[PDB]
Amino acid sequence: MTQKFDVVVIGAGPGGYVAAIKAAQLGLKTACIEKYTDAEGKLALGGTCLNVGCIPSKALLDSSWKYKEAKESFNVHGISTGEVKMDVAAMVGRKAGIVKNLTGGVATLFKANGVTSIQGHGKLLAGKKVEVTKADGTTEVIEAENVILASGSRPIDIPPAPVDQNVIVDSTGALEFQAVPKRLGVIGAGVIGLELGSVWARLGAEVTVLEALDTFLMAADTAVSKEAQKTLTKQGLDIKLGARVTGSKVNGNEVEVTYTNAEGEQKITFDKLIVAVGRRPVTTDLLASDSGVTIDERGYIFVDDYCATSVPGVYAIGDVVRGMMLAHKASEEGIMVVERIKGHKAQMNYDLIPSVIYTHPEIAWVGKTEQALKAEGVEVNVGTFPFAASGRAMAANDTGGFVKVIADAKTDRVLGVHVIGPSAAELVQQGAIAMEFGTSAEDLGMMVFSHPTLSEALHEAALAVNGGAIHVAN
Amino acid sequence: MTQKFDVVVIGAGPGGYVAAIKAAQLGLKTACIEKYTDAEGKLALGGTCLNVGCIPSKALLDSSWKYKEAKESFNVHGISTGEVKMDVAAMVGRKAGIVKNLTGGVATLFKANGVTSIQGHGKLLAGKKVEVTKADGTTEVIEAENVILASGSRPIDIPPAPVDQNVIVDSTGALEFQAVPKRLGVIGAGVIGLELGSVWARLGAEVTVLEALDTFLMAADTAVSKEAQKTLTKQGLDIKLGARVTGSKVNGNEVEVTYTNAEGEQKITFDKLIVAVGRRPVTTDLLASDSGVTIDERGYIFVDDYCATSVPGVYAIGDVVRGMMLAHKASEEGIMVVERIKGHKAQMNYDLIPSVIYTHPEIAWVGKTEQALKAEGVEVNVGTFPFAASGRAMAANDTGGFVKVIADAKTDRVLGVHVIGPSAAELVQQGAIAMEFGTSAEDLGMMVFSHPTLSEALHEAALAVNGGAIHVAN
Ligand SMILES: Cc1cc2nc3c(=O)[nH]c(=O)nc-3n(C[C@H](O)[C@H](O)[C@H](O)COP(=O)(O)OP(=O)(O)OC[C@H]3O[C@@H](n4cnc5c(N)ncnc54)[C@H](O)[C@@H]3O)c2cc1C
Ligand SMILES: Cc1cc2nc3c(=O)[nH]c(=O)nc-3n(C[C@H](O)[C@H](O)[C@H](O)COP(=O)(O)OP(=O)(O)OC[C@H]3O[C@@H](n4cnc5c(N)ncnc54)[C@H](O)[C@@H]3O)c2cc1C
Repeated sequence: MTQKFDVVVIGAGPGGYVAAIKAAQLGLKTACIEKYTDAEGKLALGGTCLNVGCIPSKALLDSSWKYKEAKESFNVHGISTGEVKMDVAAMVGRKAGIVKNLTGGVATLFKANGVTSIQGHGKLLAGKKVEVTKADGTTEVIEAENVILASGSRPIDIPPAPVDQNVIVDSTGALEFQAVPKRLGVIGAGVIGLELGSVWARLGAEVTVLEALDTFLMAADTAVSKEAQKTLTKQGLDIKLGARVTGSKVNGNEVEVTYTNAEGEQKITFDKLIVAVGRRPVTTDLLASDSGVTIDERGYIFVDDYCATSVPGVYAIGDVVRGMMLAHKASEEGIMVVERIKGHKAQMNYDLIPSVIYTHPEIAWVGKTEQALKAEGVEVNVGTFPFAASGRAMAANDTGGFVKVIADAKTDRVLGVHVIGPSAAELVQQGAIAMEFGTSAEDLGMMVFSHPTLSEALHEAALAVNGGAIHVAN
Repeated sequence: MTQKFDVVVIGAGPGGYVAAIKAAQLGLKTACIEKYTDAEGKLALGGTCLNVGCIPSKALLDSSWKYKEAKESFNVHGISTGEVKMDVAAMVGRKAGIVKNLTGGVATLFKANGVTSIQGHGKLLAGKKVEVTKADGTTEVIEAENVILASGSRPIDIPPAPVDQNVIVDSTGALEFQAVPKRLGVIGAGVIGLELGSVWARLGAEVTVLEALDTFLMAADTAVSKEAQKTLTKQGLDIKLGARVTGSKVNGNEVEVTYTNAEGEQKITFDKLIVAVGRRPVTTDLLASDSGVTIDERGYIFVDDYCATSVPGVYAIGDVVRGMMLAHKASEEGIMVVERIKGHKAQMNYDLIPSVIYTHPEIAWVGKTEQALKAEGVEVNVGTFPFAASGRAMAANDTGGFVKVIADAKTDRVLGVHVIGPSAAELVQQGAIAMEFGTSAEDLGMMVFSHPTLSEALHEAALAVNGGAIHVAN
C-alpha cells in the first residue's frame, strides 16, 4: 500500500510551505516533508526564516531598539523613566512565543488547505520516488508525479573558528544568549552579522565586526553603504574591513581571536563570538546517486530560468538554487513552480526583488545601483531627499537617512530606488510597484502623496531627479 | 513706481507656498502675501498645516504614544523602568522647536527659489489689483497678471460653548496645554477631535467625546470606522454619539456642559473643553465688493474643476474652495493652477486623494468605500488581511487592524484601498501609486513583496480579492 501524491515538497521553509499550500489551492494532492523539529522533538514548519532566521532576528531587533530609545531618546519628548533594564531571558522568551504562534499558524494553513505534512528526512530516489526516514530509522517510500526540492541552506563554518554552540556560535546560537556578553565579536559584516551585532550592541555589548572583504555592503548603493557604515559605527559596531581571521583559542568562557589586516597581526578577546560569513546550500542525503538531479561546483541544484531540474517533474526552489537567498524570493519561486506544474506559462520577475536590512535606520532598495549603471554605460539622473527635511520624520524624532531615485537620462524611466531611514522597506515597495508599471521620475512626481507622511521623501526624490523638487533646493 | 508681479498668491499655507515656489520654478515673477505671524510678530509661513495643524498634532501624537507604550507594553519585551512620567512643557517645547525649524525652512525655500514674500493682509481689488495692508495701517497696491486666492480656513465656533482660549479652546489651544487636564471633553468625533483626544487620553486625562451625529467617520469604510471606534474606546475615549451640546457654564477652572441624546438631558463637568466640530472657509476682507469673485452659501469661493474663478486670471485653491480639507489636496491644486497659468494641459484627479487619521492604530484610505459602491450599483470583489497574521507586526508588538482592497468584479481594476494598523499611510500610498497606473487586484498580487514587511498585508489583501491569498483561507 504505497502512498501516492501529485506533488511532494521536501522542506517547509518560505519556498517549501508556500508551494505546498499553493499546490493544494490548485487541487493537487500535496505532501510536505520536514525534518526540523522544535525544542521538544515535534515538527516545526516555516524553515530557517521563521524558526532561526527572519522572524526571530526582527523580534530581538524591535525589542532591543525599544530599549535603546528608552535610554537616550525619551528625554527629548519630556518622558522620564528610572533606570531602564533589559531582562534578556524575557526578551528571548517573547521571541519564542512569537515563533511558536507563527509555526502553529502554518500548520493551521496546511490543515485548512488539505496538505499532508510528514515529519522526517526526505530523499529523492530514482523515478520521482521519495524515501521518508522516520525517527526510529524506519523507511517508507512514497510516489510523486512532481517533486519540489526546497532544502534551503545552512551557515558556513570556518576552520579558524569552529562553532561549539557555547563561546563560538552561528546565527542560530546568537539568538539564544541568556545574558548580554560584555565583549561580542562578529565574523562577517553582511546583513546577518549587522542585525545580530546591532541587537547585542544596543543591550550594552562591546561589539567588534571582523570583515575579511575590503568592502561593506557592495550590493547596496555607494551612498547607502557609506551612510550605513557611518551610522552603525556610531551605534557601537566597530566594523573592521580587510581583517581576515586566521585562528581562535577558547579558554573557559572566553575566546582570543587572531586576525590580519593592513597593519599586521592582531589579537582581541571576546566573551562570545558569532560566525556569520554567509550561507551554503543544503543537499545532505537529499539525493540518491541515481536520482538524476545534478549539483553544481558550489553546492546548488541545477535549474533553468523556471526552477526546473533535468528530471521531468522535479523542481528545486529557494536558497538551494541560484539567486538571492531571501524568503520572498524562495516563496515566489514556489508559486512560479506550482503554476508551471498546473500548466500555466508562468515566469516570475527577478528584476524587481527588493532587499531589506533591518538595522536602525532600516535599509532597503530595488533595481540597479548608481555604480553598477556607471559600469554598464548608462547615463542617469539622480534625485535625493533627506529625512532631515521631512516633517513627519521630525515628529517621530528619527530624521537620519535619505531616499535616492535613479532614472535614465534619455527616457526618464526609474531604474532604481534606494532608501536608508524610517519605513525604508515600505518606501522601496512603493518604488518597486511604480517601476513594475514602468514609471518615469516625472510620473511619480505628479502623483498626490499624503501630508505629512514618510512617503513624501520618495515623492520629493522623484521630483529632484529632473530638478523640480519643492522641499529641497535644485 | 507700482510693483508688478506675474503671480500674486494670498496665503502661505500648503496650497499657497507650494504654488508660489512652483510658479518661481517656471520663471514667473511671484509674490506671496501672508498676515500670520509667530508669537513675536514676525512672519510665519506654512499656514495652518505647519503652525497649528498637521505638524504640531503629529509631534504630540508621537510623543504621547511613546509614553503609553513605555507604561504598558515594555514589560513584554523584558524591559523594566522606574516610574514613567511625562513633563508636558517639554513635550510641547519639542513641538515648538520643530515648528520653528520648519517655518524657517519655507522661508529658505522662498529665498532660494526667488519668491518675494510680503508680510501683511492682502485684498483682491478690481482688475487683478492687490491691496497690501502693512502693520501700521499703511496701504500699498500691487499689480498682478494672475492671482491665487489661498486664504484657507478657521475652526467653527459654536454658540453653546464659545472659545475663551482658557477653559474652552479650539484645536490651536488644545496643542498648548501646560498640564494634563484631569477631565477633558471634546466636541466633534471627527479626525481632529480624535487626534487631540488621543494625545491627552494617553497622558492620563479622562476624555469624553460628544458627537452630535449618529455616525462615526462615515467617509471611511464601514469596516475601518467600526474598528476605529472599538479600538479608540478601549484607549479611554468615551465616544458618545447622538449627543448634541445645548449649553455650557464656565466656573473658575471648570466647565459644566449640557447635552441631549436619546436618553434625555445630561450634564458633565470638564477641566478643559476642546471645540472641534469642523472648519469654515476664510474670506475676511479678502475681496473688494467689485472684485468679481463670487462666494458660496457656505463661505467657499466658487471655482470650476480646475480651481479657476469667474474672473480671468484669478484662481482659488485649498480649504477656501470645495473638496477635502487636506494639505496635500491644497498643494496639488496649487501646482495644477500654476501649470495652467503657464499654459500646460494640467488636470487634477480628485478620486485618488488619500486620507489619513494619525491615531494609533493609524487609519488611511484611497479611492471609494465598500458602502459607496453598493449604492453606486458597482459589483465588487473584496480582499482583506489582518495584521494579527503579519510576522513583522508581531515582532513590533502591534498586531491590531487590517488591510482591505476593493476591485471591480468585471475588470479587476482596484477601485479602493483601506487600512487601519501599522504604517497605514504608507500601505495606502502603495495602493494610490498602483491605481495611478490603473492596477488590477491581480497586478499587485503578482508583484514581489519583501519579507517580512508590513507591505505584505497589502499583497495578501490583493491576492485575497480573487481568492488566491496564501496566509489567510479563501
Ligand atoms: C538570522 C537570519 C535572518 C534572516 N533574515 C532574513 C530577512 O529578514 N529577509 C529575508 O528575505 N531573508 C532572511 N534570511 C534568509 C532566509 O532565512 C532564507 O532566504 C529562507 O529561509 C530560505 O527559504 P527556503 O525555504 O529556501 O529554505 P529554509 O527556510 O532554510 O527551509 C529549508 C527547510 O528544509 C528542511 N530540510 C532540508 N533538507 C531536508 C530533507 N532532506 N528532508 C526534510 N527536510 C529538509 C530544513 O529543516 C529547513 O526547515 C535570514 C537568515 C538568517 C540566518
Ligand atoms: C489640528 C489640525 C490637524 C490637522 N492635521 C492634518 C493632517 O494630518 N493632514 C492633512 O492633510 N491636513 C490636516 N489639517 C488640515 C490642514 O491644516 C489644511 O487643510 C491645510 O492647512 C491646507 O490649507 P490651505 O493651504 O488651503 O490654507 P491654510 O493652511 O489654512 O493657510 C491659509 C493662510 O492664509 C492666510 N491668509 C488668509 N487670508 C489672508 C489675507 N487676506 N492676507 C494674507 N494672508 C491671509 C492665513 O493666515 C493662513 O496662514 C489639520 C488641521 C488642524 C486644525
